[PDB]
Amino acid sequence: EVQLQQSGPELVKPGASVKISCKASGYTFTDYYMNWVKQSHGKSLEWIGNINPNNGGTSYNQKFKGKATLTVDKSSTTAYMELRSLTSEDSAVYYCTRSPVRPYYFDYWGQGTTLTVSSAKTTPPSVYPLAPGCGDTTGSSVTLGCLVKGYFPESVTVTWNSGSLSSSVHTFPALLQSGLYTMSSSVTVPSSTWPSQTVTCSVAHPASSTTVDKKLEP
Amino acid sequence: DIVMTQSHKFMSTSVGDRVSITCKASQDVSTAVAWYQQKPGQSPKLLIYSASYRYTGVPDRFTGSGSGTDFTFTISSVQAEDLAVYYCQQHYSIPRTFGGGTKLEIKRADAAPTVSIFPPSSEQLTSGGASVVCFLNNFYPKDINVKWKIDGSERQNGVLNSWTDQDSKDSTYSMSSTLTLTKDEYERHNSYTCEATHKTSTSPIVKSFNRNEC
Amino acid sequence: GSQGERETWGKKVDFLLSVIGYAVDLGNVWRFPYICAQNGGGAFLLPYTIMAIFGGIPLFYMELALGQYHRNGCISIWRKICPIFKGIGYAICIIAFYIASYYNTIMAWALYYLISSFTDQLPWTSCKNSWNTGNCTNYFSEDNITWTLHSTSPAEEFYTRHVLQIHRSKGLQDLGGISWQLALCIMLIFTVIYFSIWKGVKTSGKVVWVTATFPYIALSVLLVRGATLPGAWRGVLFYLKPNWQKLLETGVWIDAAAQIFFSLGPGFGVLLAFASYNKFNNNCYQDALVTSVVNCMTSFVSGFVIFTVLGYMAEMRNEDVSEVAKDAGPSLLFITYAEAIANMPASTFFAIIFFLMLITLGLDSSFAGLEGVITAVLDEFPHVWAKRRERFVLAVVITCFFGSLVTLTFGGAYVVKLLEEYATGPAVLTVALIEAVAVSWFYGITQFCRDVKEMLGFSPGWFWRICWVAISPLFLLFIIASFLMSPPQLRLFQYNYPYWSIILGYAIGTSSFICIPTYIAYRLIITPGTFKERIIKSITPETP
Ligand SMILES: CC(C)CCC[C@@H](C)[C@H]1CC[C@H]2[C@@H]3CC=C4C[C@@H](O)CC[C@]4(C)[C@H]3CC[C@]12C
Ligand SMILES: COCCCC/C(=N\OCCN)c1ccc(C(F)(F)F)cc1
Ligand SMILES: *[C@@H]1O[C@H](CO)[C@@H](O)[C@H](O)[C@H]1NC(C)=O
Ligand SMILES: *[C@@H]1O[C@H](CO)[C@@H](O)[C@H](O)[C@H]1NC(C)=O
Ligand SMILES: [Cl-]
Ligand code: NA
Ligand code: NA
Repeated sequence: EVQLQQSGPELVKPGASVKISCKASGYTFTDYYMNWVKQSHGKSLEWIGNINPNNGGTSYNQKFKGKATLTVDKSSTTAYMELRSLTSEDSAVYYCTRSPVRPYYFDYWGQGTTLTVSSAKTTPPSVYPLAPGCGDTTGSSVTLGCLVKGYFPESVTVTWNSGSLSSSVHTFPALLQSGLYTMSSSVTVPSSTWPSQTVTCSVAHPASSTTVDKKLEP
Repeated sequence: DIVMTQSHKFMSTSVGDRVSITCKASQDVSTAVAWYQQKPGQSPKLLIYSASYRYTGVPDRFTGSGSGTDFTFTISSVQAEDLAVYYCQQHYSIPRTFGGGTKLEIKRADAAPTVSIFPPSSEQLTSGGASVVCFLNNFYPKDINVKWKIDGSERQNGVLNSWTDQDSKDSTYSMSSTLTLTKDEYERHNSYTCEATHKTSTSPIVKSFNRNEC
Repeated sequence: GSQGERETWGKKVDFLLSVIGYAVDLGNVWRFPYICAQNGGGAFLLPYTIMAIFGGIPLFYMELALGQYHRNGCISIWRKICPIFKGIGYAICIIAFYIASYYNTIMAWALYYLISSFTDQLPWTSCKNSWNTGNCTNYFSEDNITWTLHSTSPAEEFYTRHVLQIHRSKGLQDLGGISWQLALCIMLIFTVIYFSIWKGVKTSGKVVWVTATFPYIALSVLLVRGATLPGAWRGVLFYLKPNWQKLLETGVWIDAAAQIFFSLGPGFGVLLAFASYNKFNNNCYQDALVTSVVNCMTSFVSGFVIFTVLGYMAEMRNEDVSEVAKDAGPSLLFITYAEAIANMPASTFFAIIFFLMLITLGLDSSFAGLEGVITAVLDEFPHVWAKRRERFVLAVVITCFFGSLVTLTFGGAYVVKLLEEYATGPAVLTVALIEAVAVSWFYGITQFCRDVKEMLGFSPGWFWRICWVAISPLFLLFIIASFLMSPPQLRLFQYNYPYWSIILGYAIGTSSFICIPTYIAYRLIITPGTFKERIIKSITPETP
């Protein structure tokens, strides 16, 4: 129904600018206010400002006056928010959310946009398989896993066999060190599908656009 | 402006308990309070609007009350999928502000951490590194000790503990202890061992493997 | 022989309420509460009095003294002070005509709103009418509603699409034609003002008894009504909440100065004409003092009359009275306040007294507005005029009707804004400055204090001499300079005025005072001899 598709993650150097999009569908676009909410890592929501789609009637927050610039395009029903003079504080997840005039609630939100403001080079992730040893006791379930080492920024996706099956996958949060992230994933699958069939972990890095696929081998 | 104050940053409850989150505002609000739900890894979801009214597509178990400055969001029957961070927001005066957020953690019985040790793969030995991995899956609560043993000696350098968020099905935490080492040092030691100390049992779970081609 | 001396007023109270009635109008009711709420709240009370004590009161009293002492019109008084400045007397006249082109049409609206309030069911409550669109959403309707960018309320629909009919014009470019309803209404108004002026100061002095006393009664009823309404404290809080950080901004001082100038209204020839008809030994000091202080107090209680009801309206909706009082115009009374009245018991009553209050708020000021011009013209062309007063008064009322046809159009509100902000304002401030300068720096402030010493029996204090000499001309100069340095960008009813609107406003503004420089050049060009002898016989009053 009502869908708000924002742009992907953005890695931009400090001092530059970045534009985030917001494609709306499923409702009369000229009927609702378009908003932008900034959410910092581990922080609360922060209303940036709204914009009237009929004429571009912007209304910013005093904390974001001169920080964010909201625009709108009626020809394609798409909203935009641009951020200039980027610092470490701007590295956060930004949302664009629909809202009526009264009562002013945010009924539908976008998926968010992970913004990373840093001068660090986009490092491709090193995908190393984490296979159980050959001397372990194969019980009713074996625990497999894959390792991702050295990448930037926090834009990575570790999938397992095109999402089938994934009823026991544990993904561990990435840890940042010496400017590079490092994370790991595991999956508990029964002993009646391994190593008979093909179980392959896929590691995608949208920031560096690098997709390395590694198959687990005992 | 308006300051929405949530005193309790964290609240513990169990599956099936009655849980209520409070929201304190700066000035009088009448009935202009909205309650949003943000599941870990998802976008915020609107649940309550105008103090008490529920939005379309929200189960009946989510309620709202309050009239003035202090408001309360109440859940009668907590489900496993109700695990999320809850926010309150005023919608009368410009600008619209939000609360600090109350991460609702679920309390349950203790669970034994399944410990699994893993030898460095050949692709990493090819690159010129070797990392022994110790996974601790499905336990409760979050408090758990992880001790490393390369060859019986308590290893402390190069250990990284990563705790995941609570689960939304059975409410069990999971963590990963990573021991990152070089290839030259890996090909000079054979049987690695990681042990975990939890409150379910006094004896730490000990896992070991051999480098000599397992 | 023949005429000789002029007539005089019937009673002290008549002139005391005539000047109060002219001073008190719509702006006291709604302009003062809005500008007071959004510019520091209660702290706006501080510069409003300062701009009064130093700017408003000296011009008001100095104008009332010159008028009650010399007993001449707005034109002939300059022949006896500074002949070259006789054009001033003409400028104001032209100014009045512009004001009268719209200020009455406004009253017409109230009148059309008043005659439509005799129905048991008020038109702006339901949406099942012949003028509402599909966006019309009203109350006593299913709860849970949520307002949309295109949704409108029956009150907003009623003002926008029925009485004003502003949707039938595309802006200043295309606004024709004329609505016959508001033409008949404004004709009725020009008739109720006709029989109150045609006889002279006698009828405008008998009608003032009602026009000046009714608004306080209506304001009292609306006050004790709105004070009893639940949640009315929010509007009072937003009305009186001190925001001392606003006082640091140089804008609120200019707002207070302008507000107290137009509210006091010196420099218009009204106080001159009203003061002309009075006793020579009558006191002038106490009169001016009392009248202004009432004009402010009346504004002060009117603030509560508005903000109790708007506070109730913010309580029924969801707070931040700034949200419900965003629009600063007739919509605050005809839409916001009207929609709030419609949701109260005995709505017919509070509507009749509300619109009737508006009409009586306007009437006293249009009475005086005309009184000054009529007195001026009859005194400048005597015995060529005064042959009958009814003839001239009729020619003025009719002229204003034909002059209001531009305002009676579908796009009349656009013309109202343009004339009220870009034309009349800067010109009245200008001519007030010119008058204040001529009386203070040409005729001599010392001789003025001696004339007051002759009339009232005592010379004015040093506080007033020092105010007329320096404080008042700088008081007007500040407002004029502030406006000319940054004219406000005009917007009305989701319609931004074209960029050339200021040129039209300035065009209308400049065509008003072409007479003072062309008349200075005219009289300066007519008197023979050297320029020093012409300006010496032109600055010094006539010898005999
Ligand atoms: C009363 C008299 C003396 C004022 C005349 C001044 C003239 C120059 C002013 C007054 C009104 C103005 C016009 C108002 C309307 C329009 C229509 C617009 O599409 C182009 C600008 C234009 C054409 C303006 C041009 C300048 C203008 C013609
Ligand atoms: C520019 O508009 C402001 C008018 C100020 C004088 C006035 N009314 O204000 C009353 C003071 N509180 C006024 C001026 C002219 C007329 C006229 F009758 F001439 F139209 C009516 C009222
Ligand atoms: C209020 O309005 C929405 C329409 O957007 C409707 O779907 C909803 O069911 C209504 N009621 C409540 C209690 O939210
Ligand atoms: C409601 O208003 C919008 C613009 O304000 C207009 O486009 C629409 O046609 C209107 N609806 C109806 C039913 O007329
Ligand atoms: Cl006032
Ligand atoms: Na006044
Ligand atoms: Na009046």
